[PDB]
Amino acid sequence: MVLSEGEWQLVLHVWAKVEADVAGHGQDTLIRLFKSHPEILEKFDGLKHLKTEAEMKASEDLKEHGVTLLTALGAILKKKGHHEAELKPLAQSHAAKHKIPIKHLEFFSEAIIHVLHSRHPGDFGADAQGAMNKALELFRTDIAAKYKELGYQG
Ligand code: HEM
Repeated sequence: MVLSEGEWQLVLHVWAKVEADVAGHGQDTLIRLFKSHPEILEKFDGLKHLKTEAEMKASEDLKEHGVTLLTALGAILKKKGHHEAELKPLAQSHAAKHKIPIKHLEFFSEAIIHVLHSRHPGDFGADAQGAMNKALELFRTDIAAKYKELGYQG
């Protein structure tokens, strides 16, 4: 699967809205993800004690995790599929002690898509929704192949 130049443009146009406030988008995304999938919070050794939305919003560690995640994802998206160099260390990091199943990356993808619908509907119409679905699917497909190269089936 590939994305066209037009699909990439839609993806990066809505991503520019995320970049206007990376930390806030990261908090919204992670809080949504952890409420929807408490098992995923267990994969973050330093965050797993957090329970209430106010406590999660107060956590500097959670905020930093959201910035790390979204900054790395933005760099990957701006590679427009030519992301082998970025995905290889990311696969390794996610295949250390806490293996991150592909399904958790899919749940993450659902969370960021929800945040985009909620925050930026004017820049997240039908065509942009389709393109973002495909961009995150491509990321997950290619990560899965890099997992396998390292001996992790995902
Ligand atoms: C459900 C989703 C995810 C979980 C549970 C998760 C979990 C983790 C964990 C446990 C590590 C630590 C490895 C270590 O301790 O050395 C890590 C590292 C990292 N992850 Fe994720 N991750 C997720 C999604 C993502 C995504 C989507 C991205 C970017 C596209 C990302 C970017 C990074 C980066 C850059 C690092 C290395 C920097 C650091 O250690 O803070 N993560 N992740």
